Amino acid sequence: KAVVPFSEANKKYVSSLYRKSLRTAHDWINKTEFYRVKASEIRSRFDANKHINDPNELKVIFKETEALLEDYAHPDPIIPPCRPGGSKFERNIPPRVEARIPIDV
Amino acid sequence: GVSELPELLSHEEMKQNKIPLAYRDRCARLLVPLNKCRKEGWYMPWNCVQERHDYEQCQYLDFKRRVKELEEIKKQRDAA
Amino acid sequence: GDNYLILFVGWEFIGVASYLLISFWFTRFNAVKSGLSALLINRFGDALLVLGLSYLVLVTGSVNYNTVFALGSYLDVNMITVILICFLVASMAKSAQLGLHSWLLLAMEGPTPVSSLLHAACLVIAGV
Amino acid sequence: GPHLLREDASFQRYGQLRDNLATYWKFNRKAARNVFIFLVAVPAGLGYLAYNYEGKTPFVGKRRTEPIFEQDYVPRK
Amino acid sequence: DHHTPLGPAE
Amino acid sequence: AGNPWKRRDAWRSQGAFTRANRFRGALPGFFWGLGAFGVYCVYEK
Amino acid sequence: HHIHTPSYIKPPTGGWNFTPANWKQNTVLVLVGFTACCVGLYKLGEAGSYNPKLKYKEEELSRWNQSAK
Amino acid sequence: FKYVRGAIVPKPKVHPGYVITSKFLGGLMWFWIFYRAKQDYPVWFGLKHPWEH
Amino acid sequence: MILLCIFTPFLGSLISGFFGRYIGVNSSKWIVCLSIFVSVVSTYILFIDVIFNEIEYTYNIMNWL
Amino acid sequence: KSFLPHFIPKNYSYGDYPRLKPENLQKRDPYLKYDDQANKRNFNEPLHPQQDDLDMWAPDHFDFVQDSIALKWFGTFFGVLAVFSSVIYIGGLYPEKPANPRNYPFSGLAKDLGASSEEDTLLYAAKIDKSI
Amino acid sequence: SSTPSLTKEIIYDRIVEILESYDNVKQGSTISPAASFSKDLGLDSLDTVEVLLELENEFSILIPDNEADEIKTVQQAVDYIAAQEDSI
Amino acid sequence: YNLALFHLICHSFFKALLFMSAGSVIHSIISEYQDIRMYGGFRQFIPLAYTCIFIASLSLMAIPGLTGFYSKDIIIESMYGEYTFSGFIIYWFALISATCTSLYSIRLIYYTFLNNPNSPKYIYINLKENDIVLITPMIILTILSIFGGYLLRDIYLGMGSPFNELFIHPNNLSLIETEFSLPSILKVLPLITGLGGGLILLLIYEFNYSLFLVYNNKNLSKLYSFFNQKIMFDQLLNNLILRSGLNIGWLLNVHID
Ligand SMILES: CCCCCCCCCCCC(=O)OC[C@H](COP(=O)(O)OCC[N+](C)(C)C)OC(=O)CCCCCCCCCCC
Repeated sequence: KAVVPFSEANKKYVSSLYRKSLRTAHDWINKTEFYRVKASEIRSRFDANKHINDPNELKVIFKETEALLEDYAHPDPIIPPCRPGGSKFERNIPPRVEARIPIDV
Repeated sequence: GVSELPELLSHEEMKQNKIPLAYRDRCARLLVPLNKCRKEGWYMPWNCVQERHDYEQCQYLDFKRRVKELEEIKKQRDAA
Repeated sequence: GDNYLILFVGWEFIGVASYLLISFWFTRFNAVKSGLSALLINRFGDALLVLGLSYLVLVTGSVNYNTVFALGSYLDVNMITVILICFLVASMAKSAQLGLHSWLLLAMEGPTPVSSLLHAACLVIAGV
Repeated sequence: GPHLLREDASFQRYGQLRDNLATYWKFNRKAARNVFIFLVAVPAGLGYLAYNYEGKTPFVGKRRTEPIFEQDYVPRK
Repeated sequence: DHHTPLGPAE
Repeated sequence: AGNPWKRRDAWRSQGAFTRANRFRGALPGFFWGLGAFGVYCVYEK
Repeated sequence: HHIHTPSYIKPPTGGWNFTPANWKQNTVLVLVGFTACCVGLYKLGEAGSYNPKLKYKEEELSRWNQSAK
Repeated sequence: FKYVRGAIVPKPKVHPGYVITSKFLGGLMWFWIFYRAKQDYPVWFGLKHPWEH
Repeated sequence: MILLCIFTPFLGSLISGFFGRYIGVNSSKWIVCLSIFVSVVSTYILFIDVIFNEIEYTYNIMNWL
Repeated sequence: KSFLPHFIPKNYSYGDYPRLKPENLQKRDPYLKYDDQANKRNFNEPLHPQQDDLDMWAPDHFDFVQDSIALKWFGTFFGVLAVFSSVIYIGGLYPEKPANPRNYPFSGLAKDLGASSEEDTLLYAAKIDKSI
Repeated sequence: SSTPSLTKEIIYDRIVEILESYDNVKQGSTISPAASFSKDLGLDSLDTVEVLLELENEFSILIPDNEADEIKTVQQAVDYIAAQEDSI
Repeated sequence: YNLALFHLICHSFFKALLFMSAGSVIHSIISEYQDIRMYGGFRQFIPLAYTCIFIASLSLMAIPGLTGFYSKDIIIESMYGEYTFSGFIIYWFALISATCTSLYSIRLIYYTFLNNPNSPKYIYINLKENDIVLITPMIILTILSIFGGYLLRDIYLGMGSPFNELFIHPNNLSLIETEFSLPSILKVLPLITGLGGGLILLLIYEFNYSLFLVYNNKNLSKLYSFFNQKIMFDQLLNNLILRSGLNIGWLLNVHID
């Protein structure tokens, strides 16, 4: 679908793209003081393109952004233990609560 | 206080002492007291210190004999 | 065990118990597929270990340690090589040597006490 | 009984198809290639290994008639 | 606490 | 602005997490080993 | 805590933090049972085991080699 | 319990049993390393044979 | 002594396997730990006899094949 | 970015069975709700003819890089460890033996190594100590 | 004993510290449970992302996009953290 | 064989300790993370867990005087004591593994214990040691990781010690040329590279961490990714061997049955 800047569906696409940018920075950079420098550099690059009207510019930028995010993706991201993909995910799931149906077998 | 290699053990004395095959060599005479001392002392590092040092030095002399042989072998190989 | 068949009984049930320990949290999809991965790679090693035992019966007529080890010097080199190549493949699977080492890191899906036991004085040392 | 299984139409369609793959099988070039490999090529390979070494492996109590270790050492220099 | 209740006698 | 979380990240390098405190005691009982060894050397004499 | 559905799921191992009310009574019986035939293992083992290196004298083995020669 | 905002984390108040046990095991290791090194530094590093007392 | 070293952990497996429902969580863990410890003390006793005294043990239960 | 596993047909024809693009269910977003959360499947979703190769129970599909790149990197690694081995062998950079290898009396312990008589000496003998 | 549970009093305390330590919040801007990000605290879209990524890191969770876009007030954030079985 | 059996016994002591002390840290952190990138500054809060890891790592690193030193140093030197082509190649492989052992041990210790805190502040106020039942086996194994190798060395490694179960052919005895013919530089070469290399690695983390932002360099990122994905072996096994193994069954099912 075409991109309409300043729309609600554009404030969710850029926001998610910014999340994946910062998470990828966090996976690669494991020191908090070093992460803040990279986190601000990423944000300033978002601020530069913040005021753009032409969708024909945004789609060129949006396609390029995913090229960088996919290229810089960490092969081993950081996942919380109980989240999907974590070390404790689906461990000791409580059983389903439902009355047993008796059968004659 | 081992200066040179001891007298070689006979075949029968090697069988009587159940010496390992790989250690039936020039120093098998010094191995018999050491394995006898090792068993009595539970192989502890502090028990049979002197008997162990004597046998280690014997293998050092057997090694240095084999160092001399290879130099001798090379001389025949170089000059042939 | 006094012979190789008794060793193979322990060899298999180590893989059986490792399968149940790695997949102990069986509601976790990762632990379930990791227990299968450890079992199948080791069962690949078991298939080679069985062949080595069949060849041992063919050449020596026995699996007892006392019989087989007395004949080691007098047996054909090729027969000796075939038996121990089969033993080498089985050793790689359990000891996680290169080629059959993929299950070893999947075995971390089990509880840490399993890891402390399997990887220290157990299954990983069976091949040695 | 009480229908203890929640029947899924897509499961039933998928399962019914997997049982009835024979209906749609065509003996085309792709099928012929796999038939030749599995029923002619591979059996021939095992066929020639079985009769090549039929009675050619007297491995019962096979003896060693040749030394394993070298007697003399020759340096490389 | 956990205070895990005890089940029926077995 | 510059480092908006600067006040939030301050605790990560202060208190117990200064460069001195983090590496202090990194060798557990090192001087106790030297002290007991020193007692052994002097008592042997 | 949670719901373990213990009304009908009673596996031999217990099913989600199962400790019966009379666990002290049963534990003593099992400890007696474990101890009783743990001695039975010891009594059997001492009778049945043997030293395979002392069953035949070295003089008996020399005759075997010559006779089989 | 109550959470204190902005307060930094000071050096922890680790129970004395945990600290002393940790320093006894660590001191036991360092003592053994120094004790073994003193009598075996020549033997270890090939600067003297074990029988050359 | 040899039968104690080998089969005592197997009895601990059975007790926590089939009698875990009857002795509860707490006592099941410790009785299994008891069975392994018996194998520990038996093994150490056998270690002295074998390594330090050159004694071999062999128990032949029955024929398999 | 994300690619399908191998041996997945691009088309099929099984009568009236619905034709759909193969979706590897292992890659589905795990933060969505499903009627079958573990399998990431909603009720009555049509199944591909080879869905068993494209679901949770199929072997995990690693797709960080293409297979050829992973196979190229895999060969590149072990190629270095073979060039390192081959440089030393051809050049002969490994050290020579500092001593003549161990030899033993009694014709190299021939009798102790299962030799019957003089015809089978070198068959069983270890290295012979020529210096008595 | 482990951490003594996680009640809404603690969750709110650990959220206020985030907003108090985030200088991008507009001057004034009393931090209240009903305070919003855009209006009360003057946070735009990208700054809202930074706050919620510090939120997920504080309680050691990962926030989906479908649910981060619906978190627009402090109270909604507090209710969300309490609605997560693995927030610590 | 005698060296292998001895190193087998010693490894079971300090490697079980390392797994036990790893599970101690994982339980202690209330988030129950297992990623060292989410650790940092743990040394003070759990000093007993750090001591067990520290001693076990030093035992693993074959630090002189410890149990790993009496079993691992001799094995590495025996590769050079073979004086064959294969022995010389494998000596360097063993030497690098010995050096890499120090490297990944220091890296694991730095990230978990000596790094600046990466976890939330709430984690560190709740970070406490576990009970005495967890601690007791670790202490018992800790002592075995200090002395045990020295006591048992003469049983398995002593020259002429009778172990007829492990048969060594007389042509293959190399324990003596291993013990007498190696240069003194090689006697300490594994110790220098591990200790010297480990210190250099530790300095970079604390003072010059900008070198480890490998996402910058594309070649470093590909070299980092290759090893982090384990030589791409798991991908090759699943995507090629297992996929084609199941596809053969499908082809047999479709085109034959
Ligand atoms: C050498 C031969 C050894 C023989 C004795 C070994 C101990 C026997 C244990 C029996 C009790 C048990 O494990 O089965 C019962 C337990 C029950 O699970 P729970 O822990 O009570 O939790 C209850 C909560 N559920 C209901 C969610 C699980 O397991 C199961 O149904 C789990 C499924 C796997 C079956 C395991 C069978 C193992 C057999 C070994 C095959 C060789």
